[PDB]
Amino acid sequence: EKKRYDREFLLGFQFIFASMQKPEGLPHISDVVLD
Amino acid sequence: PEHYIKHPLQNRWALWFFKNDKSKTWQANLRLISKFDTVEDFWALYNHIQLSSNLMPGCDYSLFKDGIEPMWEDEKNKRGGRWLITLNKQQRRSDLDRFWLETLLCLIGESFDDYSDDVCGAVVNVRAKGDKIAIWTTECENREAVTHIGRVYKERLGLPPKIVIGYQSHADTATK
Ligand SMILES: C[n+]1cn([C@@H]2O[C@H](COP(=O)(O)OP(=O)(O)OP(=O)(O)O)[C@@H](O)[C@H]2O)c2nc(N)[nH]c(=O)c21
Repeated sequence: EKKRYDREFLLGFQFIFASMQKPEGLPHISDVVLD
Repeated sequence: PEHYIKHPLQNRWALWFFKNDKSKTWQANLRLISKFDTVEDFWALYNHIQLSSNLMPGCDYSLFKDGIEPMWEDEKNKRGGRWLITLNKQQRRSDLDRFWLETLLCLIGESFDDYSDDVCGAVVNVRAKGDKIAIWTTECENREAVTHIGRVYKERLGLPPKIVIGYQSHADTATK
């Protein structure tokens, strides 16, 4: 089974806590990676 | 939260940034930002980076499947092409970020069904002459796949009649 998601499903996750944890290991790119 | 289960994507994706510096060879200006393979890790990245509409003219974002370089020369791109839309100056503030996000959702959500395997990635070019957004596919002569991706993409973007969409092979782009 392929993992397919519609837009409403995806948008529902934008602001859950797991989606607000800053990713680890990001490069320092000024005004691109918001620190 | 310590037991939360993320929602897996079909593919692992890499987000790239391009900085305009004409003193350097083109690929030297590419920067990998990060890779992800869940819905929540997509949003965690998106939520911590600048909007396309706020990038300096001459810069790009690209989202490509892991292992595909965001350039024509990659084995998975060299025989391929792009479905391209071009915006005008007014549309940067009103539509660029919305169209780019919708493009990202089409990619990570595998919205092209049995043709999503022909998708390589997508690119947003922030340009003074007109911003561009495109989905890159792997084979310009996979015409069933190219048709399906183009038709669904245009529907998902909800383009007005004034913003048209067309496909071009990378071979033709490179030769202008
Ligand atoms: C996507 N891409 C862009 N370039 C270089 O970047 C230049 C500009 O390519 P561009 O995609 O940034 O478009 P721009 O709007 O700036 O200008 P246009 O040419 O009028 O459409 C190309 O002419 C190439 O020199 C590329 N050069 C290589 N080697 N490979 C690529 O994949 C590639």
